Amino acid sequence: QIQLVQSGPELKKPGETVKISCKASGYTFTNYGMTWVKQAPRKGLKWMGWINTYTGRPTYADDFKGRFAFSLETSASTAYLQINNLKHEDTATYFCASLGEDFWGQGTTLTVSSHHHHHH
Amino acid sequence: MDIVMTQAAPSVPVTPGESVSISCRSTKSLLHSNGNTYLYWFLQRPGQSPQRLIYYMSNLASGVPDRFSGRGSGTDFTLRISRVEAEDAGVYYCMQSLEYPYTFGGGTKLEIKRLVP
Ligand code: NA
Repeated sequence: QIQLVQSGPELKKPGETVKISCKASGYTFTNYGMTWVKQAPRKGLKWMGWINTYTGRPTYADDFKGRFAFSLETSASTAYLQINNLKHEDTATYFCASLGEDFWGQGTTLTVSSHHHHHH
Repeated sequence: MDIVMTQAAPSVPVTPGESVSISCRSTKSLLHSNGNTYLYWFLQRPGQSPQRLIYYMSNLASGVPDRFSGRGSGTDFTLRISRVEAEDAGVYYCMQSLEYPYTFGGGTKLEIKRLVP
């Protein structure tokens, strides 16, 4: 019935930019928000914020204000997360969720690596 | 000011078929004037997305079995699992959605104890 599908893993060098997608299917996209969650190694789950898919208005946690951007392509039922000027500490798996409905994407693992960024 | 969510321990031990409790505290009451209490429990197993177990503090999500339950008042919350099975191993997290930003507790790893042959 319902599926959130995220873009594949990313391996990056410090200072680069990444943009992750989350495509929603099987419900009316604009009826429900999209939340972004950061899952660390050694820092559990962090709520990054959410975006109103009907109005486009984003709400960010303070810790994610600056380098992080939530956006939409509503005709494609797609929400995007862009992370600028990557830091080692951005290494994580990022999830999209429609949290009220408990729909979850599969996660996108982001690895920021000074010396292994070339393996993919 | 952010609501801080705290879990009492980073892991708790249990043996198969026995019951366990996992605790969470908030710095502010999560009861809203509308009568709902804005507390979720999730489980995340390695390799999986988080999945919701409980919403509105005590209500089981669909598909979640009867051996899970939640209780609490205001700022103290407890999830119980009554007859633990292997599949229950994972990290359990509380989250508040009363006020922005939504906040998670630090998580509690459920660790199923077994003897070394
Ligand atoms: Na606040």
